[PDB]
Amino acid sequence: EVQLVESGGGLVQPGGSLRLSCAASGFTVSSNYMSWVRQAPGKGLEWVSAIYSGDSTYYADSVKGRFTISRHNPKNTLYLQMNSLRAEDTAVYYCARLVGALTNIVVSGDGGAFDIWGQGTMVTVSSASTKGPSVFPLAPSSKSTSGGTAALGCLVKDYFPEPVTVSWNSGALTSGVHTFPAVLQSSGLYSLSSVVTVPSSSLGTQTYICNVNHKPSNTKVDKRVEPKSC
Amino acid sequence: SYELTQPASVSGSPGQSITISCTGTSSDVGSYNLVSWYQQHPGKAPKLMIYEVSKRPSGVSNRFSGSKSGNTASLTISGLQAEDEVDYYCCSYAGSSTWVFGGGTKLTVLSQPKAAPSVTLFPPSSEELQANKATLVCLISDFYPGAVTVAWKADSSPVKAGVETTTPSKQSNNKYAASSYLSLTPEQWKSHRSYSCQVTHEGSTVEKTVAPTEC
Amino acid sequence: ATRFASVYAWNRKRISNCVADYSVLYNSASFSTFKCYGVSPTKLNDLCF
Repeated sequence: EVQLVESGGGLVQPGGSLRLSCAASGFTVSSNYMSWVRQAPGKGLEWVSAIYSGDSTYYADSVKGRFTISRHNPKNTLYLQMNSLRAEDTAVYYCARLVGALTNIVVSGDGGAFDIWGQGTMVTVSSASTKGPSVFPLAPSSKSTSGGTAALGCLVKDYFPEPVTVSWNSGALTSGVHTFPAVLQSSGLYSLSSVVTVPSSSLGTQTYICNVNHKPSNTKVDKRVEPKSC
Repeated sequence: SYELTQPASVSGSPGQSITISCTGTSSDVGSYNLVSWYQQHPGKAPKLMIYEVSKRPSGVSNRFSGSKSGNTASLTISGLQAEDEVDYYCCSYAGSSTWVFGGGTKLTVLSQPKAAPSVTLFPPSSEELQANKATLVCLISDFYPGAVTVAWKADSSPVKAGVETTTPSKQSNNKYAASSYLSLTPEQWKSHRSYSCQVTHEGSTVEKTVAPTEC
Repeated sequence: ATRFASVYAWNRKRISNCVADYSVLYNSASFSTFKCYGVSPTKLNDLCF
């Protein structure tokens, strides 16, 4: 029940704004923790969002006049009206926790223990428009059938911008699923993969549905993965 | 924009002790204390293992520790296992309840069994040819140590135009991943005879040879 | 913490080998009745129980 859930994801264009949200469940945000860690894979990170309510002088000398945010305690949800979003802010944030000093966890000590996070949202600020992903069913081959374990999937290719989420059989296939991250093309396009190692006897008899979802473009494709039936 | 010095590449044998540091200045030597060390399997939110440097986390194996003096450091990671090949950071103060920390020490655990890279090569689908596109999907999984260079052989010809390979990403079984793509046209796909994807993993080579659709 | 026992089957807890305090009792919850028989609340940290 107690969980931080990110919501309010959509497409942002240069000159526009969007209202993000981190909703706590179980514990009310009136007397709880919220730390907005901004992560870019491979490099260092930064904690930026300075909103501890009461509205006094506490800010960081890097985002002056850019990140504006409000407080709503009783609703157990916080909204992030991140105005003037720059195109160089491609990162998935996480609202998290900390530890102070008051209660039984610390009677003598300092604190500072981020311990409960969210799952993040996928918001891309791109000058160009969003494009629907192209799903190409990668069919099993003769070697996969004769090898005992068949490899099949559906390549998501030439979609801009991110993201694309691939699920199998609407959650009815979990064993062997492995998702290969998107590639950065020279032209800026993306291509990811999702391969599940299935029994070779289930080819044709068991239907293989891959659900490809792209939220900013609002496209859902339920692609069928079929064997090579010439 | 604010970034402090850490030793990025650290490695140690299992059962040994390694030291992790993160740099500060003279405005941080008199009498403060705020240092909590991180732990990240790459690609997801961190994990807490060490905080309150010389005291007790609630539920944590007591094989890890920290030690504190002058300009002489330790996050003392001892009793190394196969699951310690993870990213690390610290925390620190910046004055008036402000904050800063270091640049991501990455630990690599040696003395692990080397596994051959499992390579699967997928030719483009029939409707992809109908879409006037061709993509050679090479997928390399379960390889360690992760030093792989994806090579393409279009009828024993090294082709580098249109080759895009991902960075090595950690997998579930203490190994890394790779997904390479060669983007060609259907005219160039059905002109050549065969297509082979090869990798050079610690000298070992695993090749997958596919052919265009017969019908 | 989460739940306590009844009065006829009174819940017993053993505490030793740690530091105790009374001023830390006014943070997690505000109490209603607090009577230390024979002992003043101000001196408790000054004796070693």
